[PDB]
Amino acid sequence: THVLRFGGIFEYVESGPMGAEELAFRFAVNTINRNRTLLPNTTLTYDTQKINLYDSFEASKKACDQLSLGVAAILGPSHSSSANAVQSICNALGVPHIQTRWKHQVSDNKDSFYVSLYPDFSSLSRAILDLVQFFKWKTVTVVYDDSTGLIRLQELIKAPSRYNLRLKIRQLPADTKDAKPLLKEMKRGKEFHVIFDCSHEMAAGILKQALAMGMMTEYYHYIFTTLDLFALDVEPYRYSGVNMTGFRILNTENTQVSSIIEKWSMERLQAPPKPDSGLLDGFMTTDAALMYDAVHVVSVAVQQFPQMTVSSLQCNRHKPWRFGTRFMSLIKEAHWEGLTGRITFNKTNGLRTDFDLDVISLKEEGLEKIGTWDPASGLNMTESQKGKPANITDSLSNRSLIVTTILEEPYVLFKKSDKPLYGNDRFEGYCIDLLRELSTILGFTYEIRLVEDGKYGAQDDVNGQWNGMVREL
Amino acid sequence: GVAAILGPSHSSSANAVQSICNALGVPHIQTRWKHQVSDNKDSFYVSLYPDFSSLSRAILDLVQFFKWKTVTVVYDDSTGLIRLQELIKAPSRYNLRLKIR
Amino acid sequence: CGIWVRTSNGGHFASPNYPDSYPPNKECIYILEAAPRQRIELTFDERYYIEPSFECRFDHLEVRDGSPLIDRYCGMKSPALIRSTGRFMWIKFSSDEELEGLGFRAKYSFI
Ligand SMILES: *[C@H]1O[C@H](CO)[C@@H](O[C@@H]2O[C@H](CO)[C@@H](O[C@@H]3O[C@H](CO)[C@@H](O)[C@H](O)[C@@H]3O)[C@H](O)[C@H]2NC(C)=O)[C@H](O)[C@H]1NC(C)=O
Ligand SMILES: *[C@@H]1O[C@H](CO)[C@@H](O)[C@H](O)[C@H]1NC(C)=O
Repeated sequence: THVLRFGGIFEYVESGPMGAEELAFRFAVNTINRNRTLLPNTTLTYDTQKINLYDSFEASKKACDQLSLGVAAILGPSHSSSANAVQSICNALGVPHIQTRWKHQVSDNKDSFYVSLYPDFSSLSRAILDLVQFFKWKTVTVVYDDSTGLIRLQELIKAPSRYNLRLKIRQLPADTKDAKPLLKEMKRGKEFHVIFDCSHEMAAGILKQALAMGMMTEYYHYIFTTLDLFALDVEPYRYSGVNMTGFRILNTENTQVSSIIEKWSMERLQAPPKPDSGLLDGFMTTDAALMYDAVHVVSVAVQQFPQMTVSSLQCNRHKPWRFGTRFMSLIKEAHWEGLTGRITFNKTNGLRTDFDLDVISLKEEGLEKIGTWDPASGLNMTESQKGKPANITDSLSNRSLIVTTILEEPYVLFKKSDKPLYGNDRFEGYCIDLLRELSTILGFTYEIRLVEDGKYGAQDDVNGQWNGMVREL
Repeated sequence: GVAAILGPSHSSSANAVQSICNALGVPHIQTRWKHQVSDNKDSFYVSLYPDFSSLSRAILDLVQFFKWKTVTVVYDDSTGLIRLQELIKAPSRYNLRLKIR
Repeated sequence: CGIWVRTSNGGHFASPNYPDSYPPNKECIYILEAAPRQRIELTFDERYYIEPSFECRFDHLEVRDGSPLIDRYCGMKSPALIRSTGRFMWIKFSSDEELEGLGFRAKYSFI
């Protein structure tokens, strides 16, 4: 039972409600505690310090603090601003740093004691491109909220010079409600393939808008790059007949995955949710899953480094930790099944570029899988049409024929009757005689529908688009 | 102690000094442009260096005055995006097609 | 829908269902018509004090003197007061299909 501590940093409510990351981390340490298969001879305690958001100096002092008591490594705060402080601290004093939230990769930061289980933006964006290429859209549109979304999609942004496309870029304004006029111009814009890089909370705050302005019809298709696509308040909108599409490294196929999910769901609404916000209560989020996995990879390494020691170091004793060399390398080299699937580190950019992705889409019922993605081959997304269901080879008139028709004086008329009759019996005329005769000759089954616009049809120059009979044909 | 400080050139490193001076009330001045995060409440920092926001407006004006109907933007690293976002939002308003490498 | 206010030194002018939200798909034209040497005072009390919300080209409010169109406002601002010398103020309010909001109020008077 080798005692060990893990530094905990949480930008949080600074109040009574306790955050999800602290929750999953403690859930994680408990998971270690119960199953000794990992660490039969070892159990790790932890110190969990709590700070303010976007507030460096306070984080840095807390960083020195969790140095004072000594750990193996810190868990990064989930926001880049003080995250840089954390990182320039870690590699400065040699203790390996593990990050979960994506930060702005600084091009020349020569730090070396950091990895990030987060799906690196580049791979994600490449999959985005492959996806949209498959769907053969052209006038796509991005909408972000703050700056860094553009970066997340830079690989998207650079696409047009190689791929024949267009895309304007539109911005959700400062506050959430402000997006209604944006939807106004987009309605004016008539942009029928709009990808979104946005926090799922804002996704909710804008779906009410989109249904409210009735934009959600079957033509429109949105794809949401975020990874908590699971907990959307999906149920009412799936009957608007829209397509969504998105990703989920969050595996659910393992039954162990499930079981842990319900254990969480017991401890989760334990925390007071916000059902008024329109989020499905009772589902653990992607970030918390990541930071669950991270302790586990730390463990799956450390069990092979019993030479682990905890130097009670100070920020001013600038000599780094004694054993940061091989241990960090181990994490780089380790592999594991977390709660997202295969876990590995690139060991080149000192981050992660490898994982497994299931693309998921809004079916008639909700979120249902529509394929798999991995770095090597890329997209293996498949299609729910397979096995030739209810299909007969060389079948004759297997499906009936939908015959359109016009109403004209001697050509097609109503069989003059008093009682209400319907179907293909209201219509009677010379063209009907011809249709019946040729259908008997060719042996088919037909249903009859009038053209709604009710004219022969001609090319409207202003749109170059057919009308009436020709268009419906 | 100082009456005040002049900022270092980078963005990332500058963040820390900015915060520190805010932690003690020192006025901090800077020299290069960085990306401000819209969620920092700090006050004691100013930038001499002209913001790239207004620059983008001027560039857009210049583009339209020349009446260009195609253009390419090129940057060094992705930070140039933030640096140009305003122009990058050209197409919504006027007839401009721009591409990036 | 038109609210004619002829030959009144004072009266009131506001959007349809004014305390409520304006009905959609309106297109209503309004007049302030004054005698020669009779000057008109046009006044906007804001029901909603903010810099204008939806600044665009649908749901605009035109203002007409005599017709050189003085301006079109939208979103949620008040135009400041405009002093009438053409004495025939023509006010057009338009409404879209799908943007429905707080509406507006006005005060006209003869000076
Ligand atoms: C560590 O290795 C990973 C994986 O090789 C690097 O990520 C980048 O991965 C892509 C493959 O997904 C590599 O090829 C690229 O493919 C895209 C396909 O759309 C293509 O457009 C690019 O031009 C390129 O061919 C890419 O080379 C690779 N990047 C590098 C620099 O290797 C990750 O960046 C690596 N880290 C380092 C610092 O090497
Ligand atoms: C696609 O999936 C099938 C089923 O898992 C598998 O047999 C095949 O090897 C996969 N192909 C690629 C491109 O990975």
